[PDB]
Amino acid sequence: RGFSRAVRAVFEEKERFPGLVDVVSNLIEVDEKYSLAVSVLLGGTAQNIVVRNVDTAKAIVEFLKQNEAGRVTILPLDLIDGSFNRISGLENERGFVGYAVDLVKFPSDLEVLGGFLFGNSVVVETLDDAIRMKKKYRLNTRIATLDGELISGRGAITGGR
Amino acid sequence: RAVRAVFEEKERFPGLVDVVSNLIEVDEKYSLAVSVLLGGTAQNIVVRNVDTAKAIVEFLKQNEAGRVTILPLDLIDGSFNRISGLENERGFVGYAVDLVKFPSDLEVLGGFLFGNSVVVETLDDAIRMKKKYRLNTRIATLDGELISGRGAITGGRE
Repeated sequence: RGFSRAVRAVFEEKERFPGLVDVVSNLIEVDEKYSLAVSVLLGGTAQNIVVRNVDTAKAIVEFLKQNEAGRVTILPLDLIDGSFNRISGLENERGFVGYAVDLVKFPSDLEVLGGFLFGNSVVVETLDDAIRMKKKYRLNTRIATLDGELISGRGAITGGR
Repeated sequence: RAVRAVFEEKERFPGLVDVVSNLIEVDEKYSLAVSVLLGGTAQNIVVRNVDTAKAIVEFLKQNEAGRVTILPLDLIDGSFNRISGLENERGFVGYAVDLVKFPSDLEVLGGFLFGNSVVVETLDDAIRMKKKYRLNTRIATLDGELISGRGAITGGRE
């Protein structure tokens, strides 16, 4: 565990929840190369709890609400959406590294998560590229730089610790 | 707080405006709902131009004062569309935008910060409703819960 404490409470009573599966960070494999890019791209979702059914999700919510052990985000595989579409041409753009999904691996059946957690979100060399590209294809998608910066699908820029 | 470093040197940044939480008015009633709906964005820095944003990023990167999220009024998108029918749904409370106020010109932010995202009575409602209109929109409950546009459920207490 080492983390969440809200997630911990949830798992150290896993019996109470049938549909339970695992927190994202655990059931995900990311190519060390662009690990940092994916990381910022993920954000808090690295601690999302994946459950099989919504009922178990509500059970957790109600559970935490009682014990007040904190707040969490649950991902019911039966409700979440993993659809997404690539954009023809981005691959030839300058600075273009690749799509999130293509830079991550998920245990066979849990293929959805990729689509869900990322979708068409992309990675690039630098901020300038991200900006310059978001301006072009008026991307409503997310773009993170190898440097660690990020641009929301809506245009919010985050970076530089 | 990295915002502090950014403001306590505000001179370095011309296009600067203000952090969200400051320049926003929310009807105390469903304050909690809006709150979870906002999330970290309550500390987003609103700048006029992108250049100023890049300046801050570069500024923070140097001083290592921490990370922030900047909202260039010249890049952000505040477009959004309501959904016919949701108003007559059960549990339905209202759209985020309608439950918040922004200093005239900064009308964008509402559309940006929220869009069509909605508020409802309870989780059951939210779920039940996301299933119906297969909402790709966000739904928060007066109780404080939330469902991402993609279906991520968040809730709890402290």
